[PDB]
Amino acid sequence: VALEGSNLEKMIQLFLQLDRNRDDIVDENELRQACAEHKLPEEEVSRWLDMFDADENGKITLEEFCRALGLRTAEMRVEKMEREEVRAGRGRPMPEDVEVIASTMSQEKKVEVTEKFKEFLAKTGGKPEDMNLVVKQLKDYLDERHGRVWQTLVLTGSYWMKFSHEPFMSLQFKVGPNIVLVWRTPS
Amino acid sequence: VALEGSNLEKMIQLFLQLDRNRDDIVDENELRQACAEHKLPEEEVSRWLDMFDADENGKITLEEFCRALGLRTAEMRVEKMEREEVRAGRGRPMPEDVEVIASTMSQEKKVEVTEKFKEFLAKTGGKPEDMNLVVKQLKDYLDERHGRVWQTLVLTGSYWMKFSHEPFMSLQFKVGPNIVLVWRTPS
Repeated sequence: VALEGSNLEKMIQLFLQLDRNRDDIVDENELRQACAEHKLPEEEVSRWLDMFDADENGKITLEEFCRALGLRTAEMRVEKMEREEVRAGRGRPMPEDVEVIASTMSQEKKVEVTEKFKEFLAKTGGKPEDMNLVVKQLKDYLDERHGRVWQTLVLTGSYWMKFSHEPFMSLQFKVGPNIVLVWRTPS
Repeated sequence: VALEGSNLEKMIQLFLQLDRNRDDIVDENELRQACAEHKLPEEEVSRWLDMFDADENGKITLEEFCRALGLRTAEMRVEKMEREEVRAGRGRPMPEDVEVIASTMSQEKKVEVTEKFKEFLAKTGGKPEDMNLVVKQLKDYLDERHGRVWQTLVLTGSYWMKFSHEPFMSLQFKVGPNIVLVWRTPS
């Protein structure tokens, strides 16, 4: 069923769907064909394929794929399973009063981030002077548990945003009057 | 005139001010002296200064400095020129109605960015259905003319932010009811 995100994220999702835990190896041609059948630009995919060092059989290991794209293989193993989980029917609710605006995160990670924001907010009382502390605590949690470096914002009122982030690392949500925007970038 | 920004940004500004020869050569002892005069902490300066492969003649070239620090050499050449203009009393005024909240951008880039936001906004009518297009135009302009990748936000209301940006590449400003946040992250 449906597949979502930027072109690079869709290629990564398709690689993870073809990948099998037993060997973590994906056929280059099968990856290209799946990208074609999901309408990705031909030039872009061919340019990505040239970045991957395939073996003599034309197979890309998950490690080589992540290395070439600046991804963390251990993290992509977890993403693979957390996405399979929801496709298999084992989805979870979001925590109470969480409204997701947009996201590229796996569902488990969405629960993790929104529950930590609610926990940090509950300890400070949610006044504007306490919001700097909440933002710093949420950024610290994200930087440590999910790698550096995270852009972290809380705002009230209306907003419009065009932004760039590492694959699957972005989430925009609302709890009451607070809008929370988090995403990861390199370094 | 006064240094601004992070310790790393201040050390880079000092490097560019010291670089006053045709070969882009800076004397490492002179750089340390400037950092000491500007009360930059020794622990951080020493960590950065060890990232450079000084020639054993105690000299660092702009190119070596930029490579060790993850800066684009051509951008730093232009940054030096723009900052010196301001030091010389020859900077541009900010355009009408622009209130700068925080920035480590050079003055000429601050003028260009806030000017471009006003022009993109003036060609739409300023309505909320049109602001997604304003933000997209600004981000695309910045990505192309000043390198990838730019984060771009327009907001009405209040905000709290912890974020990370490349040296000199961040600007927050207000024009009328709109607060505009822009900054660049790697890649």
